[PDB]
Amino acid sequence: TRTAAHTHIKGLGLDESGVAKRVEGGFVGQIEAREACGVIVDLIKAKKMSGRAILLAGGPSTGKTALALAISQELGPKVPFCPLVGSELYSVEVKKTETLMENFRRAIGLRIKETKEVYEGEVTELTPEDAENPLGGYGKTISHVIVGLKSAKGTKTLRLDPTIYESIQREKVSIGDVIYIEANTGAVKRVRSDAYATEFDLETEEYVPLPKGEVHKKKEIVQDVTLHDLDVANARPQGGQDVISMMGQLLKPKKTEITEKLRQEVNKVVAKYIDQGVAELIPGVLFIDEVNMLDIEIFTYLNKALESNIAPVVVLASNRGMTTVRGTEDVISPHGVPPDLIDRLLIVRTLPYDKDEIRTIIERRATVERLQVESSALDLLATMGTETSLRYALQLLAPCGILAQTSNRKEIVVNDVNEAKLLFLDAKRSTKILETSANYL
Amino acid sequence: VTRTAAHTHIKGLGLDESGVAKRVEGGFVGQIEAREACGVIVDLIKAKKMSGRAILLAGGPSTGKTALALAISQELGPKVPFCPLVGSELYSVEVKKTETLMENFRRAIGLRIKETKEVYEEVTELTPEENPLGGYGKTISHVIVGLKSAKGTKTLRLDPTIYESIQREKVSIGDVIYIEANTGAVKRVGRSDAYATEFDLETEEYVPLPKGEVHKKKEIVQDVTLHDLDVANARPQGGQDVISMMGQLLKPKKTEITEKLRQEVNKVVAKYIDQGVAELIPGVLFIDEVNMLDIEIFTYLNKALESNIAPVVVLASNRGMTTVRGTEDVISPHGVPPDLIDRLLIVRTLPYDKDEIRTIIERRATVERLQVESSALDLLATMGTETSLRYALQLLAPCGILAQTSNRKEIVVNDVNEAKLLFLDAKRSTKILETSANY
Amino acid sequence: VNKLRCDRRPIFGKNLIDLLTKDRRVKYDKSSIIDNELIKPLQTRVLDN
Amino acid sequence: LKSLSLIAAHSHITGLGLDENLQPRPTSEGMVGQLQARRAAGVILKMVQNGTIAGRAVLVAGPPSTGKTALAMGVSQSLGKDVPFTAIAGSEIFSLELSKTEALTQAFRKSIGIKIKEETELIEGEVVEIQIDTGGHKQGKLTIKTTDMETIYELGNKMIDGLTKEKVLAGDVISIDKASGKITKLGRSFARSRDYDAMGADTRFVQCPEGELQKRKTVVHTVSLHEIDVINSRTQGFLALFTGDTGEIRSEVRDQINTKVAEWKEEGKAEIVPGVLFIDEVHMLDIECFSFINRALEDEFAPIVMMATNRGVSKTRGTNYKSPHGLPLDLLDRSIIITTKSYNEQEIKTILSIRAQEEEVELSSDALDLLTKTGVETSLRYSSNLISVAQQIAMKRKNNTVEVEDVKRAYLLFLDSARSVKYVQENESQYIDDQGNVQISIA
Amino acid sequence: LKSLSLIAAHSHITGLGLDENLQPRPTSEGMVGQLQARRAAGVILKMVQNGTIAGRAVLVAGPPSTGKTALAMGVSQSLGKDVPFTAIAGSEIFSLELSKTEALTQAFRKSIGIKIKEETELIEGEVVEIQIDRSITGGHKQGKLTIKTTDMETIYELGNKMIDGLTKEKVLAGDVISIDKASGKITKLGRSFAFVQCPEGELQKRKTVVHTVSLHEIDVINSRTQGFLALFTGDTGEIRSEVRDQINTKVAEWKEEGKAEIVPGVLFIDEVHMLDIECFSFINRALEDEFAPIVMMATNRGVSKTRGTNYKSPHGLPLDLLDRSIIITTKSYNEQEIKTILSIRAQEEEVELSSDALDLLTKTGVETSLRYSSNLISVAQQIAMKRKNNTVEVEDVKRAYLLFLDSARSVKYVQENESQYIDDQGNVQISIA
Amino acid sequence: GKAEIVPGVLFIDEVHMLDIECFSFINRALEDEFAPIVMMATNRGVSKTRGTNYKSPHGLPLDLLDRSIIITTKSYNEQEIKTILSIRAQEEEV
Ligand SMILES: Nc1ncnc2c1ncn2[C@@H]1O[C@H](COP(=O)(O)OP(=O)(O)O)[C@@H](O)[C@H]1O
Ligand SMILES: Nc1ncnc2c1ncn2[C@@H]1O[C@H](COP(=O)(O)OP(=O)(O)O)[C@@H](O)[C@H]1O
Ligand SMILES: Nc1ncnc2c1ncn2[C@@H]1O[C@H](COP(=O)(O)OP(=O)(O)O)[C@@H](O)[C@H]1O
Ligand SMILES: Nc1ncnc2c1ncn2[C@@H]1O[C@H](COP(=O)(O)OP(=O)(O)O)[C@@H](O)[C@H]1O
Ligand SMILES: [Mg+2]
Ligand SMILES: [Mg+2]
Ligand SMILES: [Mg+2]
Ligand SMILES: [Mg+2]
Repeated sequence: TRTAAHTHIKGLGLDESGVAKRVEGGFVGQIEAREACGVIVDLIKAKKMSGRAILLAGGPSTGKTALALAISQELGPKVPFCPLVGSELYSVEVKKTETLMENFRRAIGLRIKETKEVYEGEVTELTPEDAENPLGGYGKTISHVIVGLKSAKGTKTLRLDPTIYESIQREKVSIGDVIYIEANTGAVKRVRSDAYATEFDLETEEYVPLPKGEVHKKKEIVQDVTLHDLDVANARPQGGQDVISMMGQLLKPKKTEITEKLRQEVNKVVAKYIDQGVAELIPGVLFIDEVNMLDIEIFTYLNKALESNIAPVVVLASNRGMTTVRGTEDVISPHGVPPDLIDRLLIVRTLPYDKDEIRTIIERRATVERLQVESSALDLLATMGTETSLRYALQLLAPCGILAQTSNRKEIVVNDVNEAKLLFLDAKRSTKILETSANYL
Repeated sequence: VTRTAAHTHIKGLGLDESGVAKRVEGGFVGQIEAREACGVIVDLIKAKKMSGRAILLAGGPSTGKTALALAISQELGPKVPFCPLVGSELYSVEVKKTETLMENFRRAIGLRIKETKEVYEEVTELTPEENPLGGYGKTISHVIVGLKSAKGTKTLRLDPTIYESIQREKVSIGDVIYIEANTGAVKRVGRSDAYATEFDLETEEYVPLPKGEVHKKKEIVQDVTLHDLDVANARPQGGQDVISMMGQLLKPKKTEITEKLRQEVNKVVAKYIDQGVAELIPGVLFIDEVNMLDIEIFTYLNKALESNIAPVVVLASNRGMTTVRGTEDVISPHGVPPDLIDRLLIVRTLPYDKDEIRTIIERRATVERLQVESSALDLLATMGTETSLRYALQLLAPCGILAQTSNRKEIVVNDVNEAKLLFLDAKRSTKILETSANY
Repeated sequence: VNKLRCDRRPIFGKNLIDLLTKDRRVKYDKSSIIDNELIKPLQTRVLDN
Repeated sequence: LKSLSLIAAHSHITGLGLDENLQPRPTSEGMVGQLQARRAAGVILKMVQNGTIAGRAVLVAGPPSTGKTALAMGVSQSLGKDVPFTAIAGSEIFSLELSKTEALTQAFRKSIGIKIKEETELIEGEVVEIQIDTGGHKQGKLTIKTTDMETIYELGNKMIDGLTKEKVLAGDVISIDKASGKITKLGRSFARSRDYDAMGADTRFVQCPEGELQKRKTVVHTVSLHEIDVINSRTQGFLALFTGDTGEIRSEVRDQINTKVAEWKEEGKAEIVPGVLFIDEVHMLDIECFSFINRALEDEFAPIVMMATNRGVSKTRGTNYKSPHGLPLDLLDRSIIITTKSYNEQEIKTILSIRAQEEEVELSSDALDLLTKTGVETSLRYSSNLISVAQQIAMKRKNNTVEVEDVKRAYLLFLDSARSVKYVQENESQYIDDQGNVQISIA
Repeated sequence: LKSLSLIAAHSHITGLGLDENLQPRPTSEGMVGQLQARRAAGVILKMVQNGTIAGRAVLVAGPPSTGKTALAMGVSQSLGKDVPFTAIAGSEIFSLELSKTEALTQAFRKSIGIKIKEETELIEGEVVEIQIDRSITGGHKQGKLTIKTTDMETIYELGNKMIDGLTKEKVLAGDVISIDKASGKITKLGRSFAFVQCPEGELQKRKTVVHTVSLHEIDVINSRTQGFLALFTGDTGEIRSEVRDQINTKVAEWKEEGKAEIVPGVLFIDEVHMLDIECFSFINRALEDEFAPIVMMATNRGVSKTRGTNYKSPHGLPLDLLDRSIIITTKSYNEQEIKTILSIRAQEEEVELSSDALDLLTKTGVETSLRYSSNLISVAQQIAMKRKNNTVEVEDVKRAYLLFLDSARSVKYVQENESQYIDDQGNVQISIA
Repeated sequence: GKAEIVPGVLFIDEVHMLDIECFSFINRALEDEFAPIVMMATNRGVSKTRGTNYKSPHGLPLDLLDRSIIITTKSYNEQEIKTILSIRAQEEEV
């Protein structure tokens, strides 16, 4: 139930065979950009190339963040999407290289799936199956152990090796409370039942209704975890009275420089599990916008890392033109990016919309906000939006509607908008205020 | 066994109810306007009626800004808090300097708390002994413990926790304790003198026998600021296991104080003052060499002066049309930006005069318990008037050394000229360093 | 002693232990059943080495 | 004045509580004028109170001392309580262990509002007096005697050995959880107040609650999610709530907490509360901050920020080019502007009188008019200090009224900025330049 | 065994395809052209496998996108196996737990290695009988495990602590089991069934195992106590030089007597065109060290100011280290070379491009860069896959080219519209009017 | 009457190299009631004042220069060098 200049851009107006139409799927216009991003999405789903990159070129409110959020939505939970700006890379705690390695390992995922048999029910009995002691000594020798169980509508007794007696000894099964044992792995595990819950006025005992389903069942689990999670689990020492783990916990551990030995071992183990079929790797799209501030060292580092084998696609965004590259003034290059990167990367352009498309944008934003304006005022709204800007009209529509609501109205008529534009100003009027007033204003 | 360093010759502004100053009193001579303004400001301060007042004074070196600061600090008495620290101390290492400035504002504001406490104290006799009333092994909850003291003995049993406190103190039957009943724990006076002399030697102190009646009761009044409470709450105070000893053995570092802690301490101090426990007094803040501060502080103070608890601060810049340290074009009088001076007013601290300077030198001779002749005093005062009083001030003591080595108790023209020859000044060095082949 | 009790009773804290336990509970019990070898922590790596 | 607060430069102004008409008044709650500005501020405050739309922005400009900080404080007061206000200045983001970007993120995380509810169960009034008939707990039933029901509770393996846990004399009010919980002491009884003369710090005496025992109690909390972040930062992350060693909170915790709050809101266990951000004099901030906010203020959880500055055509810190207002065009595009105006005589005199009332200061006609002249030729802050100094003079002059005498004494003994600059320019001989150019010599 | 990866740019060439005399084939083992560069790589690899020379700086310069890193990785892979080799980049020199001095020191140390041989013994067979005498809730037990092969019957025994070691996990009476003597470690060769046949041969086999370890690892393991955590966490910095000297003399006398064998490695540095002059002097002092891996460099620019200085020294490198370095310059590609590269990249992508696809790829390589073609191939292939055939005609390539942009086109678009996007003085335009 | 105060004297070197924050620190310390005497010296003359953008005689600005006192030192002739070297030699018993 929240909205911040959003909740109206979903998808890209996509379709099978890659066609983008005029007004559909939230987006309006930018057929070239939307089809290019759809092709990019298909490439990401293919999972063939490593470490590609595409930049953007345009002015304010052209879809850069909108396109990024659209592709992020199109990815879904299957493929992670990591948005970022290079300004967050100013990590005082640890160096830039380690931060980029951590982002890389975060943008690499592995999906694990497995199924374990479960034998459920309630222990109806426990009896020995005696045989005479064959080896040295005589007396008792239990051949095996068979124990009954009953979940809802499913009753079955499990025959099992006699060794499960130790589990019965170890887990203190009592009789008919909780059962967790498998055919091969074996051993019972305990977690009483609500039927006995009223036998005590107050206790600290656990209870549970009767288990449902049949005695034998299976459970399916799917979990997508990044390799960085495994790396940090390996690195961070967790434990108890052992001096290493409790000393680390006392020390408030920081971003220690993990050695590449453990990283490569983790990669080897992950690959050896994945090839066996028990696991499979899925990439993750890292996205960084407003990249003009990124300095020369990061430019060279990304130029080096573009060729990495495990490198996932990283999509970059900016809007600068003929400027001096941030980091140092020696390189005065387009888009605040040295030509070392421009000539080696795919450039995509954007441009603002026409009056019809921008008017549809304003109208749809009004519809999402639930406010509305009649034609006799929306025509002048469109004319002023063309005159001033898109963000100006989009942001100032809400004050007009709220003023009307406080003025006992629901529509937006000529008065409210006239006085609203009379009161507030914009960037050009801001410069005029700067260079007209002579009282420090 | 005394040391006077450019001060201890000042003891007050020397004013009256009618704002009338005294020409020679309290170590201050002259400055009618400055003394009147300082008296008005300190009279406003004593009422505790306001917060966040500020003032800038324009005073050159040796004009008397530090003297005025010390005098005003002594006007409010030792109990009123004060923390005038150097302007270069803001740029710290382990904590961001705005946080340090907040910490100083927290320190400056004062308070007076109190608490009444009782305490019992050697041990006359001892009889130890409740029921488990169930499956428990037993229930020990009362032991009669003796309490000798001097003026009467009153044995008494309390909660068992006092008994385990007795074992914790490891006190024998002939051992004196000091048990504040507010906590039930033990504070150890030591051993006793009655059951003493059991051996010819004892490393443990015999300790004087406690004086007075055992059921001692008293009240304590302490004036403590809030930052001490903050730092006490920040670190643990007790513990028995490894964490406590390792933390105490660990060296704490200066950190950032959270505003939620400010709300908490304000709430608790309000609750305590509403019970009559504590009374309120504001603080006084002073900073010297302020023009070296940067523009970010000079503009953050614009809003920091609006803090409702911030005490009265005094601002002191000596330079003139200077840019704030770190400003490309923000040049202002005394190195303080106009948007900051729009929040306070200006005083003028001016240098001294002929009779004024000679009386200053004579009084410094008095506080240095040395006798000064008229000729030497006039020479010192005159050459101070041309160049600087501080030259004569720093020549007084070596001239006394020369007089003592001459086995005389007065300064003669010979001594002052000998000190002048053996000890130069800035002016003589303004025309002598250029002709130096070796730097 | 009435004053003693009246001052001893209010030892209230800002954030209760219950407010912490509810913030340190488990919603999803577990996942990734085979995980005894995907990590094999360093405390066991020293043993293996 | 619940806390040790003494006085404010603007304490008379507590709340931008515009009337139901929202049409500005010539005078209201002590403020005068700001008509269109107050109307827009009321609109903004209502939009914030809506709690359904995020990612808004408003900019404030104009010369200082026009109540801008007072404007924000009045907005906060009119917003009431349960809405914590982020009190952060411009010079608080260049921290050592907290980079500016995630410092702004932490400020926003504090700025959010949320509510949480929970339910538990207890037993009240358990004046027990166990009596059983060694060890083993044979026939393990305990008498329980509260105000309403006085019976004997049967126990089991966990209680017959749980009553021997928390070894007590069973003559006190105790609490047990009927939902399979542990035993907690709430204090002894008044009969136990007299048995021991000096009760130990642990032992306190509280009456048996006047009612039944099985109490199902609901609790409500208002804790920001960043506090939960600090709590679950480490295995025992409770010491770090106040110390301040957060450590540049990672974004994985941020998105996990976003998912958790979303799912709890869908469950109904949590509901949101609007928040505001305000920092004064945004001009003295890095261009990196403006670039970051221009993207971070359109996120799903994007509380509005109260932008405010007063500089002119200058350069955004972190760049070299001339910029509007010392702010980038991108930040000067996705916002709306609030401006102030030069003071007039009437509001100057009214504000001076209101301040004198707030300071418990009496001002007569002559002093009021003279100080209005001072505050119109100069700014009003000089007269706001002069009323205080003149009341000090008066109460030293054995009177309470302020007139031409105290005002003139202040004028002679306190210097105007323009005349201070003139004195500086005419006495530069005693002053020092950058190169240490000082004329110490006198004669 | 295979390491995870995707279709990488350098996943297209392996080795150099040299000869006995190191003569370069025009196109072999992926590498295309660069005949004298291939000869230099070959002489370098023979020089490093000689093992008689340490500490020789080599630098390579050339225009951007000119296969320098391709040659470098080919050389690195051509180094064979069973020998360590470490590589770093132009921005990993800096560190916080380490100084740049110590970071470069560790980078130099990691390459060289040692290998110590030792004897190993093992028992192997199939547990087909087991009998353990164990009292319940007791503290005294014995056992007899009949670990056997298909050759003889053998009931082995356990000592004091071996019962737990051989009963930590499931041990049955059919299972093929191999245990070691000096440690008693359990290794699951596989269950017999329910699936490996009972083994033949003799139970107890002996062998030899050689363990490898790098110089820095030896320095860090024995210097202190917590350094084992530093093997992974890296919680150490500026190891005391006394331990370094002791391990150096230990290695020297080990090599002298002959217990172990040295396996010298190689250190690799690329994009060193930016680096502090302090690090350059660090290289200048480390090159003549007694133990020194062969060090490579790289550069893209020419006359330029080295970091930490203010003189535009040639090759981005100070003249002192320039003179003491072996320069291998690279020149541009031939059109034959670029079209062969396009063909081998396409077949590495195993994308069945048409002839016209390679024609346009070569035309683009003539007009502009080659990696832009290495992305145009992918986009054209995907657009053709939008037509479902396994061929790319002129239509897909032309559409991809007139929808996407290289450097020059976008540069000219911004040039003719400098007032639209943000310029150096900070003005951008949102409205088309 | 349990302790004994011993107010010693501090020696410092290279004061032209000192920085302005240290200058203000010592400026306030001199005016403080507790400050041991100072032996401070600048080998360089009319050198750049470290920590500031301006150069003044002794590498120190005129404020502290006037606050303190000055003792000039001039170079040697040859005969005292001869005597010093003879003392050095007889100390080295050669
Ligand atoms: N091409 C577009 N289609 C739809 N919405 C857009 C488009 N461009 C901008 N917007 C709107 O503007 C917001 C993002 O603006 P953005 O394009 O990122 O500005 P800039 O161009 O300065 O980066 C989104 O919330 C979106 O609703
Ligand atoms: N009016 C005065 N009467 C007596 N002594 C004074 C007076 N003004 C200054 N002094 C003395 O001069 C000494 C140096 O003053 P100083 O602190 O340098 O002044 P400022 O702070 O203006 O530079 C002080 O120890 C003080 O005792
Ligand atoms: N409308 C008003 N009514 C009453 N007092 C006012 C009004 N406007 C301004 N003031 C007074 O002027 C001062 C304005 O200061 P302020 O503008 O908050 O400082 P800054 O410009 O640094 O934010 C306040 O202390 C307040 O007492
Ligand atoms: N002769 C070649 N053989 C194989 N691959 C080449 C050749 N020339 C260029 N490439 C490819 O083009 C890219 C250019 O990189 P490279 O020439 O190694 O370094 P640089 O880009 O610094 O010149 C390489 O990634 C490589 O895959
Ligand atoms: Mg974006
Ligand atoms: Mg303000
Ligand atoms: Mg390369
Ligand atoms: Mg001073």
